[PDB]
Amino acid sequence: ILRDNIQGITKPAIRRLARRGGVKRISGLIYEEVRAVLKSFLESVIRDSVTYTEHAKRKTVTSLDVVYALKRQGRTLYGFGG
Amino acid sequence: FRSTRWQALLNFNTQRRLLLTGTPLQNNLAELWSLLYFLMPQTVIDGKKVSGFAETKKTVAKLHQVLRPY
Amino acid sequence: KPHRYKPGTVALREIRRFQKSTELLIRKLPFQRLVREIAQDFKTDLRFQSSAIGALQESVEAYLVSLFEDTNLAAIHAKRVTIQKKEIKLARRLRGE
DNA sequence: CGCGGGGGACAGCGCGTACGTGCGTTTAAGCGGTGCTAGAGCTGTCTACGACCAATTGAGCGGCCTCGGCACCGGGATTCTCCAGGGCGGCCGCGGA
DNA sequence: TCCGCGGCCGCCCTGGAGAATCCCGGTGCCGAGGCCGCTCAATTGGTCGTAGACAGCTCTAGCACCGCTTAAACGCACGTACGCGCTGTCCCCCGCG
Repeated sequence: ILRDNIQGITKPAIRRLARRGGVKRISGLIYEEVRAVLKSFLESVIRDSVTYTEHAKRKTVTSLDVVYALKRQGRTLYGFGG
Repeated sequence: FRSTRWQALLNFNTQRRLLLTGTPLQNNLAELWSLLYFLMPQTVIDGKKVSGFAETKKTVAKLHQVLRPY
Repeated sequence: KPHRYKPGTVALREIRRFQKSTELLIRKLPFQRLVREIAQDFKTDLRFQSSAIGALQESVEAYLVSLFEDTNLAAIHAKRVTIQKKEIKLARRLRGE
């Protein structure tokens, strides 16, 4: 729950995700590098989310909070709380 | 009552039901009513009218005097 | 002899299935463990509701699927079909990330 | 997590030609000038043209509950593909006169 | 030198086979949208203002050309060397338990 859960996105999970990109073979070192990329993106989103949460005088983080966090990325298409 | 199979097996396209158990509990009329609904669903959920309000010998005699046909 | 399909044979009907079906493909509880373990560092003992978790996984899944499609395009551009580290880094760099 | 293996990633070397670099000689722009006139622009103006709350108002919603649709196998040749014999691309070699 | 023939025999085509197809129904289930309350700001009216183009001077530089002076382009001829073709190698993750 709070210790070494980065393996939640597992190697078979990464292989299945790469199946959706249209690839036949996934190399061994692909899994951990895409894990690091996902970690970086998730950290970048959640930093903005938690900073907004602190600004809003709120203790809980809502879905619309991360919606605004991703809003300044610059696309903002459909989704919950759009 | 809150069990998943309570609602899973109560709506089968079957014309006859059979239930086997070792021994039903003497007290806690909740599961007795649950089994009564299991055999076929007609009995009202209000099991407190027959008993459970008001003595132990009379209560168990009335309990045995209402489940005799089945 | 066993009906051993050649590599790349089942993939046809498999992509026929999962292109139409639209369910999830990642274990939920490990993912919520991950989002917790990354949240406590930013803010401990967060009282997570039932929401604000599926949106994150859906967003990251869409982003990584787009990245994987771009990586496959780069691999085909590289006169090959398989994925590799260089394909991923080139796709990420050309995406502005 | 484990193994067979086979299509696919990755490299070595010849082709040769496809740009690349060094010869002359241009076609059209940069600069000096110009004489104008043609578009860009704020000032008296004054008016029309937008905003907001009284009497009404309608209109879409707040909440439930029926029911014609969701989910997918009994039910299944064909599609999708994979793998073993047959005639063959013939290929080819070798030897009497 | 003919060519009879025999062998390496192994490969696309054909027949057999493995799993799925996406509807016909069964059974079970599933929350949209109209309907008793409602409400509430919208819609005209009157007042307030105000500023923003209609003229009108204005002003200022665009521009098309007249007339010199080069600047990289362009073709060609040879260099060469590296993508590509062709081929060989190995490899390690896909399919399956």
